[PDB]
This record gives sequence, C-alpha cells and structure tokens, in this order.
Amino acid sequence: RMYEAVTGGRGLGDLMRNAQLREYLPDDLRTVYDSANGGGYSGISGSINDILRDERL
Amino acid sequence: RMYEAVTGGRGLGDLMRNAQLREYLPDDLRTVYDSANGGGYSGISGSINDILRDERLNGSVADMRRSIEERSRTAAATDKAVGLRAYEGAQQRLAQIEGLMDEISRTQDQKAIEELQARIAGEQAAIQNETTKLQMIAQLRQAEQALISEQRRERNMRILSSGNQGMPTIQ
Amino acid sequence: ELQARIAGEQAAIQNETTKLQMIAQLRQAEQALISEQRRERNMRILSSGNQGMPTIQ
Amino acid sequence: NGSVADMRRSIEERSRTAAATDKAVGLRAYEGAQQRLAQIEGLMDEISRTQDQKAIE
Repeated sequence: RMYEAVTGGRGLGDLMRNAQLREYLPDDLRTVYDSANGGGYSGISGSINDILRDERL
Repeated sequence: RMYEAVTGGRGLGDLMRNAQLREYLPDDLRTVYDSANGGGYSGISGSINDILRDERLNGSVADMRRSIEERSRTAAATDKAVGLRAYEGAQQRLAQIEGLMDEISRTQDQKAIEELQARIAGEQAAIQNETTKLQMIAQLRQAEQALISEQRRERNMRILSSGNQGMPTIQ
Repeated sequence: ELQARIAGEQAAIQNETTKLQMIAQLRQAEQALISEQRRERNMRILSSGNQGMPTIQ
Repeated sequence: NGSVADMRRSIEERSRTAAATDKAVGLRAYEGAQQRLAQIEGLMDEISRTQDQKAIE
C-alpha cells in the first residue's frame, strides 16, 4: 500500500489547464497600436473605439 | 523496488533545455544603441532600419498633421484599453490561484501533493512571465511616445527648414 | 503541504506585483489622454473654421 | 566636437536611432517571452505524468 501510494501518477497537475488566460494580454506587438482597425485582436479594438469616441469632448 | 523508485538519477530535469532564449536579449549593453549598423544582431538591425523607414512618412503637410494627431489619440486609447484587458486577466489569474489553493486542501497521497506543488510552481512561472510581458509593453509604449514626438519634430523642422526656396506671387 | 501553501502565497504576491505595474501603465495612459484633450480644446478654440466675428454697433 | 552642422546631424541621427532601438528591442523581447510561455506550458504538461517521487522532485 505504501509503495502504490508514493509512486504513481494520480491526476493532479492538470487543474485549470485548458482555461486559457494568455488570450487577454496582446498576442504580438507589431500591430498593437494599429489594432483600432485590424491586426492585434478584436476586443482590444472594441475598447479602443469606445474610449476614443467617448473621450470626444 | 521502493528503494529503486526513491534513489537514482532518472533523467527528467533536462527537459527542453536545448532551446536557448539568451540571444533574444542583448549580449552586453555597450553596442545596443550603436546597433543601427553594427553590434547586436542582423535581424534586430533589420527591424530597426525597417521601423525607421516606415516612421519616416511623407505627403503634404496636412496629411502628416492628421496622421500624427490620429496616431497620438489612438496610442493613448490603446494604452488604456490594454491596461483594462490585462487587469481583467490578472483577476482571472487570481481566481485560478484561489482554486488551486482550495484544491491543495484536499490532497491525500504524497505524490498527489507533490504534483500539486509542482503545478503551483508552474503557475508562479506563468505569473513571472506575465510580469515580464507587462514590462515589455510599458517599454514599447515609452518608445512609441518618443517616436510620435520625433515625427512632430520632423514636421516642424520640415516647415521651417532653411533649404526651402519658394515664395508666393504678386499680381 | 505548508511548502506548497507558501508557494501559493508567493504566487499571490506576484499577482499583486502584476496589478501594480498595470495600474502604473493605466495612470500614464490617463495623463496622456488628459494632455490630448487639452490639445483638442486649444484646437477647437483656435480652429480656422471659426468664421464668426463679433458685430459692431 | 567639430563643425556645428556635424553636431546637428549627429544629434538627430542619434535620437532617431535611440527611439528605433528601444522599439525593436521591446518587440524582440516580447516574442522571446512568448517562447518562454510555450516552454512553461510544455514543462507542466510533461510534469503531469511523472512516475517516481525522485522524478517529480
């Protein structure tokens, strides 16, 4: 029983793996400042357009 | 069998060592700013030359004016939006950390808690990587602000330049 | 278990460091936004499209 | 030192080079960090399947 307890893969280490959070920070910083239209990612674009339109005094 | 499973070098620990990431960052900080022509690397020098070429925009003065104004506006807005999304990401990472802990409360076997400790170490590695990415984004932001100011200087030196020769007409 | 809990604690502290870096970045962005709004205001008050002139009486 | 025009051209070129080098090093380091994250994912996905306590340690 002790031997089977210590030595054997038992599932853990695969917790919250498939949940991806790398998708939130920018993927690549070559079109990051042109992302207002295309290149980069689209949620960034939506936020940029929202702030740019709303800050219009 | 138990002694064999506890004692004896068994390889794992040199996993994925062949790929080296040293060359991504400079070797020494003496020629990094001389790197326009030499010192650094050839690809990074190509990127420097290319970005200098693309920044040196042309056209009539009105086109450069509108381009610079829009560039500044969108730069500020992009900075704010990146901050927003990255904060949502940090909160999600905190949620994962709390989940990992309330999983740590319920591990029964020694190798289970060992694998979980290793997973937490990997989570710390991911968080360190996120911090490095934040630093690089901030540095890029400062560089691009400097570039916008340089474009402004280019325009107001082009207008006032001594090499002009035109003069309006009288009639 | 205590060693792994301390590891989790370090993870939380690193998360706090990330959030502080990010708040500083947002502060700089907000200052730049305020400067841009000032510039837009001084453009609107100096715009060449202002063809109006006060009357004489 | 030298001619003042030499000073002017040297300063202008040095400023442009400084800005461009800053941006380029930033980008290069960013894809480096992406490589690092891929390495981390690989390490964890391979650590889920160890067999002996010495291997996991």
